[PDB]
Amino acid sequence: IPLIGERFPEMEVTTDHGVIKLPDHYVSQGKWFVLFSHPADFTPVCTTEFVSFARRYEDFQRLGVDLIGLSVDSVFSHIKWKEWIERHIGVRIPFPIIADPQGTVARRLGLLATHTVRGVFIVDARGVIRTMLYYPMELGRLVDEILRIVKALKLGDSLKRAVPADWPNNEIIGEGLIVPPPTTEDQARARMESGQYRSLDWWFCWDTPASRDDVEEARRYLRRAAEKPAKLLYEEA
Amino acid sequence: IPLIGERFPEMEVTTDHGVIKLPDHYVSQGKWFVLFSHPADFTPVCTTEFVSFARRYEDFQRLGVDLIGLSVDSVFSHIKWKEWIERHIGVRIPFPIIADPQGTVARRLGLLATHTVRGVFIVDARGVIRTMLYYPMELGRLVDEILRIVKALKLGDSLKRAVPADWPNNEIIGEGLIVPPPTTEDQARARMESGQYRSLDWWFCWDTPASRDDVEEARRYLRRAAEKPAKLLYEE
Amino acid sequence: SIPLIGERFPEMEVTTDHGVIKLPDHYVSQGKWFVLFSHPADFTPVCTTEFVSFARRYEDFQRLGVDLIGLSVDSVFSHIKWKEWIERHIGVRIPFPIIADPQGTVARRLGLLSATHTVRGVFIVDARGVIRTMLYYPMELGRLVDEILRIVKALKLGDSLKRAVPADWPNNEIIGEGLIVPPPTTEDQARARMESGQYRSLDWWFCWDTPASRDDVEEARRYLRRAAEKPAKLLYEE
Amino acid sequence: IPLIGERFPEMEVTTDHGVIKLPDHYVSQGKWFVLFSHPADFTPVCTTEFVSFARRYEDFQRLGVDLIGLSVDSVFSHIKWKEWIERHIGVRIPFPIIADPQGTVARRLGLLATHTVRGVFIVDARGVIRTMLYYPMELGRLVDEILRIVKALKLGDSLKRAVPADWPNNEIIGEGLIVPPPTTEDQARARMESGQYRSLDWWFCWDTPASRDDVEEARRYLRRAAEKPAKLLYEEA
Amino acid sequence: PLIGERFPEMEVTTDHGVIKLPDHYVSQGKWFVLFSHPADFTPVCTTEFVSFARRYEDFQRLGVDLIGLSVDSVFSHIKWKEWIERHIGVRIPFPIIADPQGTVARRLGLLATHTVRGVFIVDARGVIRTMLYYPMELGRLVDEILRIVKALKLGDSLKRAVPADWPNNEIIGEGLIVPPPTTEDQARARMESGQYRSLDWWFCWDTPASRDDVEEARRYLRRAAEKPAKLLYE
Amino acid sequence: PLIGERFPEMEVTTDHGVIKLPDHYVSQGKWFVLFSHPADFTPVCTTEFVSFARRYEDFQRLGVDLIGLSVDSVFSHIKWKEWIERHIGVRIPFPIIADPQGTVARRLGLLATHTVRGVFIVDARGVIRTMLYYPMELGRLVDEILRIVKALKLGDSLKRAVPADWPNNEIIGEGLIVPPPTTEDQARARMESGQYRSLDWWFCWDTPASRDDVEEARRYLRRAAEKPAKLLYEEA
Amino acid sequence: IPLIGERFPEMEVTTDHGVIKLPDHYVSQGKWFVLFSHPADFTPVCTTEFVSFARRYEDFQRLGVDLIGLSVDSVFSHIKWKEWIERHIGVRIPFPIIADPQGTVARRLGLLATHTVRGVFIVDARGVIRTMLYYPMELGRLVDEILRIVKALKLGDSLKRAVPADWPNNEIIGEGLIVPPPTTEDQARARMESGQYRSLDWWFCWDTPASRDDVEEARRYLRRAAEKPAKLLYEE
Amino acid sequence: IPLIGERFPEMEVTTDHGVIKLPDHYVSQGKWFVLFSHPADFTPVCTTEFVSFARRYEDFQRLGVDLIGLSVDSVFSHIKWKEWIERHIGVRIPFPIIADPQGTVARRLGLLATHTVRGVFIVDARGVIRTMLYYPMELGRLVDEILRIVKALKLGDSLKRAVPADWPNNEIIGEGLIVPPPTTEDQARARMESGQYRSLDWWFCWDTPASRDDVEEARRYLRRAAEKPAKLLYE
Repeated sequence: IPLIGERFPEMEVTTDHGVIKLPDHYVSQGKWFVLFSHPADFTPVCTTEFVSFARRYEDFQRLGVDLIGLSVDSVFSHIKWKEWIERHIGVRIPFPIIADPQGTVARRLGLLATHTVRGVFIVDARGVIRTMLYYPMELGRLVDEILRIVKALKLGDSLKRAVPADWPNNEIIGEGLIVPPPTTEDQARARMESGQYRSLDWWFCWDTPASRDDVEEARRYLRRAAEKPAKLLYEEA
Repeated sequence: IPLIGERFPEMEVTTDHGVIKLPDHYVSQGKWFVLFSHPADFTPVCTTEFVSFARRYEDFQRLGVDLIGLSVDSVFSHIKWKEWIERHIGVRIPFPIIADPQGTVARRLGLLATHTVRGVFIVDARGVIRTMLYYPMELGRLVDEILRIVKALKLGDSLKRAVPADWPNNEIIGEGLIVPPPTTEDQARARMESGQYRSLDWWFCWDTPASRDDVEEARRYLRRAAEKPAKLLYEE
Repeated sequence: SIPLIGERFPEMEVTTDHGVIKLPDHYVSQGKWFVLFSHPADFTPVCTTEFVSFARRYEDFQRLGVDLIGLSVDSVFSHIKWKEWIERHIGVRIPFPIIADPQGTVARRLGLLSATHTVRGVFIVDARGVIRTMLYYPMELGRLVDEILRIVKALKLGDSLKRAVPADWPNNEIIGEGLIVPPPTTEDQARARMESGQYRSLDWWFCWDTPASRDDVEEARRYLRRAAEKPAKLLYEE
Repeated sequence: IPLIGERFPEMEVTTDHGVIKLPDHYVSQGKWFVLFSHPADFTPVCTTEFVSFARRYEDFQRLGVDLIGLSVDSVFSHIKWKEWIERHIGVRIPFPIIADPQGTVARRLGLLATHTVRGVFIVDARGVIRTMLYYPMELGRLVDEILRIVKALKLGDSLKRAVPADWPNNEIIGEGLIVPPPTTEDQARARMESGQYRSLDWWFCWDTPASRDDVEEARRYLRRAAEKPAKLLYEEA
Repeated sequence: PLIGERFPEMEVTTDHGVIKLPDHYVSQGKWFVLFSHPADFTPVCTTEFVSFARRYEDFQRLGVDLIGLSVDSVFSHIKWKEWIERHIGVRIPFPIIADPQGTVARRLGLLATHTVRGVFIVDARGVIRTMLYYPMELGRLVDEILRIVKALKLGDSLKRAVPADWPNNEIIGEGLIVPPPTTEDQARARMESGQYRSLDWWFCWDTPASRDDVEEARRYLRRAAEKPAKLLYE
Repeated sequence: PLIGERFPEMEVTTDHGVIKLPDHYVSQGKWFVLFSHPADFTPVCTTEFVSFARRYEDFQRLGVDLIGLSVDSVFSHIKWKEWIERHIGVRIPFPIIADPQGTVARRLGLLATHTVRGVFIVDARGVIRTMLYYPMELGRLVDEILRIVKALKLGDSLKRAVPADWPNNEIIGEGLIVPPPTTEDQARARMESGQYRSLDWWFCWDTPASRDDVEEARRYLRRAAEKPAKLLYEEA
Repeated sequence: IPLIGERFPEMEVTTDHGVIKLPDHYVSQGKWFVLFSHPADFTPVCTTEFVSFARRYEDFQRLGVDLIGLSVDSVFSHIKWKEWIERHIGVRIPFPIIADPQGTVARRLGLLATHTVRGVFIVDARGVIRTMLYYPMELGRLVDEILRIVKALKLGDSLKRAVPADWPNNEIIGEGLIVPPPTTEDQARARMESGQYRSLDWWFCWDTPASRDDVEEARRYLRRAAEKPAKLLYEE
Repeated sequence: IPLIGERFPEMEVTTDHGVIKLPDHYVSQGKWFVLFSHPADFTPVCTTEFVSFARRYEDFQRLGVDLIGLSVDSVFSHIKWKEWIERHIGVRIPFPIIADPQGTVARRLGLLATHTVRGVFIVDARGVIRTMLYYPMELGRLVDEILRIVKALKLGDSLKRAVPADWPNNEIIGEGLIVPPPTTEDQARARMESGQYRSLDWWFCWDTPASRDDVEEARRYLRRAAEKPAKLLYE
């Protein structure tokens, strides 16, 4: 229920790494964070998602994005779940998980049976909610799309650009990035008279200010999403 | 604000194709629908998303999914915006757009300046909200993921399975699909004794019930999302 | 719940296709009157004809110290496209701002609003920010913009001459271009006005004189003459 | 306060012609009516308006439009006021005036002080409010424009047309009348392919269905509004 | 507003100008009689206006001002007075409150407008001393209003209550009543003093009013009872 | 309660017994004058009782009953009347409402009890026709109450309004006023008829009251103006 | 409604002796008072009670107790009723009576037709209500018992003793007075070990601290109550 | 707080004789009842009152009146207190006592520390409260006056008479009883013209309708109140 563009609600949460204040803990560090929610511990979809996030941990870290889970179970159950994953899948889960018995945090976030406790909130270093994704409990997230979202948002912010559908493979403008549109007649006229940008109309101007490395990084996330793993973690268990 | 698993709010809406009742109009046809929202007409990120949906229109059709937009502007503005897209980009937008001046519909869906009018609701043929995505106005959606979502939910429904992260490329079980977990000790016991499924624990059993066609179809959506276009519409 | 004549125009910040402004302050600060005229939606035919009429009369409104501001329940982007269309297809540039009111927040504050058909009020506002006249022509009926010019002309003339203005002025059937002395409100004032012999009168409460200049009177008549005359060359043909 | 498109509020009112129910009294007769309001009796702007309306009574009658005044004073004051007008101006006022002391009717109509009791309501034969005009106490109405309004609305209703600004002298389409715009894509396309109307775009189509007589009549109201009267009634007095 | 209560503070518009009640009169040391009417150009009200106007000097003599109230505009009020002066030959000298909307009548608890008929007699402290409510179909007896104010003033200055029908009371004539004792000791001390004529300790009286005051009050009644020599309509 | 309103329905206890107002009088075709008093054994009220008693036959002749109200008990009421008969020599023939608690005074808007002084003149339909509020320090003019009831009955019977100071009005004398026209057509028809003496269409009158009824009203006023030959205190 | 041990409600009241504040008028004099209530003036049971109180006035005076009546009728009625009593029974009523028209005081005291206006309130010199008696309108009080109550309460107060049933003629302990019982175990033990009192148990200790004068005065009230009068006041 | 003339509040109560409904339990027997209240058990003034009532119990019975106590303590305590009284004073307490822990019943009767729980309610066989006495915890009741009250109320009801102050020893009319006064002028006049009654005024008429036995019984209560017991129960 908190909307995109609103500050992440101020709250003290208990995690299996300790007690922290959101969004402050991350804002303090100049870090974005992705909070992802789960109905219960020892559940199979959420376990696959934990492992996906863990395998992408360095990619998130390189981008300056921390990860934090939320599940409606106790801190003790959380730690045992993480032990199970390291033992059986052989993947250590590096990020904290919020213990939310009573569902207090889930309720504060508008996510609450606990089946609906599934929201993902992507929060910037100013503490502002930038994107929210609600995949249901029967459907695993596509974690590489979360990396593409954070990368694209960060480029947008730093370049003062909006990002087209399917970027950096947009069908109209490709890796192009959109100039936020003029909001007055004089501004629109001036933009057109400048001949500064490629343009379809005064409200649809664009350029290509992203570096080749930034474009290639975002593309790599999508390529990874489309690629079948050569070896499956079930196999070497 | 209407949550996953709740019925889509009953409402009569005016579109540039006419007046329709939601979710009834689609439910009565046995169709899913994807409703996608926009702050205003003649805006660039939204235009790019209209074009992406339009180009994938046949793929949604193939799955029995209809598409409907929502923008906080009049039906006259909606028709003009679509004419512009067809004339200047050369892509006809085939789907209806809800005319929501006053923001009544946006407000009813909890989406509401109109910057927050951005939700996507994926609604099944029983009229139930199954997934919702809220990409902000400055960030275009990844329309191929929306196809993967519908394809995976339909398969899950059909096969009585949950779908793992990143399916059909999951790093643990690949294209495997998860058996919904036991909720009693006896049920957990009997499942482990049956030897019916590959398993990591009693709560993590899986199998491979999806056809090659269905798996390759879902992976194709992702492959397309990852491919650099051979030619750009702005050039053409 | 509409604001009435004599009430101050409700305070509000609004987004126009010329930028964000505060009403009535933006105009009060400039010593200008404004005419705010409302529309159910962009790309609509009656409204387009009214925009073009206002635009044609822009110099006339300016000469009276009156600014023009439209209001339509659509976005700023839609507004700019609509104005582009009018300039391209009718060959008339629309010079005035139009408030972008998606959500209908402004229309609602003005008491003009489920469908937006009722979003049609005209508010004539003086340089103190006070609503002086309101006209509510429906969606299916275009305004007579020359009458809006007559209204503002007459109101300013009455303000400055301390006079009321008769029906059909400057062509009133009783007193012609005469203007009415605001009536006495006491017996002593009524008797003194009658004893002074200073005004043409029909009773103590109906006294009048002719203080308007020949040029002010002719300007008012000119508006009505223009309203009555068949256009020389239509814009659709030329 | 009651908006365009709404039914004129049901009310019993006392006039100097007797007690009547609105809008029923007129709806029953298949007549439109113009209700026009006044702060007080024996007031000079209102007296000029009564005389203007009376001089145009035959024009309103020909159109099937009745006239009814409203003023915040008693029925006795109303009758004495009309006597004064007939005697001193030499014009009999033929229409009823609602006696509204206490301002009960003016309040019901959102007009109410008393300076603000100045609303004009133009109401059709179905009892629906079609136009409202609010000229202040210090500014006389243009009665010929009220005639143009009723003529234009009746034509629009009968020809199923919208009426452009300044009709029948619109600067774009002259005496042309507007086809109500298409509200769907298919309707807009069908209209364009049909070649049935003159048009500048799918949403701006027009034709010339008005009779020469009807156009000439509306023009006649405007010509009269514009013309300097040949003789003043103050002189005739 | 009941007897003994201050007259509600209000600013009112009259055909003489805007004034504050009761202050306008209080500040002059004047009593006032406020009299209410449903509408202008009505016949019973017209006869009342003429009766008050003809008695104007008598109210002046007593330091009482007059003020009308009618549910009609100031313009109608002025026309109505003009008509009376022209057709009856009597000038109406007192102000009339213009009460369109009936705001003033409502304030006084008087409010169709048929009920707008209250008379309020207000003393120089601004206190409501008497109220009369004759209906629209029945003209007041204006000489009785004079008797009321004269009697109230005499009662005030002499510290006396006034018997029924004074100065022609059937028990004590022009006698005035001593306000009764409220304690046993006071009642005993009064009976022992022998100061007053009395029928019981609670009914003592004397004759403190001057001949002029008595004859003035009786004159009002004599005038009420007298058939007019000439009629104004003639 | 305002003039023109029905007298409030109530059961009251009087020193003649319990009765329902206004029904007790309505059912007899009687008007009634209810006159109120702060307390028993009070001198102004005693003078008014005697005045009313002396005029009892005049009221009875008009078909008008009398009823007092005082904030004291029925026992006190009977003792007060005994004192009046013994010491003034005048028997009080009318009932007095016993109103301890002041319940009736309160219902009538009359309430220390100094303010309990209202006179209500009520017609045979149970409607309040006139109200007079003389304060406790000022005795009423009872002959004016007779004039009021006589004039109201005449007006009712003759369908006429009554001018100020009737039957000695200074404009029209014993003339009675025709209720004025309320439409233009009616005012015109009235003036065209030439049926009435007239100053204007809204001021028409005639002389339909009998010599007897005019003489009766004039004698009430002559009596008011006349000094009694002998005073009851002198008697005594 | 105000309970024993609670302060007598603060109020200004009008009596036939003047306006006073209660309980302050008596408190400020160091006087107890007995306030006795009546439905109305000129009533027979209340008259018999006024006479009984007036006959015992000196006995109340001896104890420093003032008397004050209350009746729902005006001061004027009260003075007339008192005059009637002195004239017809030959007994002057020396005490004030509160005039309570409209029953304000009676309602404030929780007493309030007016038949229930019958409370007796015995109030001490600190303005505290010490006893309340509610004999109905149809039953006269036993005034000598009221004397016994005040005497016994004052004795109890001055001797720090409770007073047994029927004192000074109690069937267990006669003119004995009761020691307030112990409220702790140690205090109860200490009392038994001291052997200071006659006792039946630790909670029932008594002694004889009243003087012969106090005892015989209390018994005299009862003897008076039981004695047939030698002469009836009716007979002269 | 329930007023004279009002029905005794309907309630179920637990007594040391069992659970009963008031006032129905007594109404159903055609009985008046006297309910008398106490702050606590094992209290000296209340003990003295219980004993006085017990000694007078047959006098109450003969008037068709029953007795019921109320004390803020449990039934067990009630039974123990009554045992103590029989053992140490030698008087059996025959009447029920209401166990009112929590003070629900006292609170319903507007009597409620529990010092204020001292009300006496005299209730007739219609269940109507006829008299209420509020002697404080430090002052025992005069129980013979309670008998006089019931005797006089029953005579009044039966004879249609009001009872003067101090009856049957009233100083104006002695054992006379008062005719309820006229409430109209005509009735007052009729009564005086009849010459039927001894009279001081129309509102003060009386006669002597009570039997010798009833008068002597009432005077016996007052004489017993006045008389010092020849032997004390402490002795």
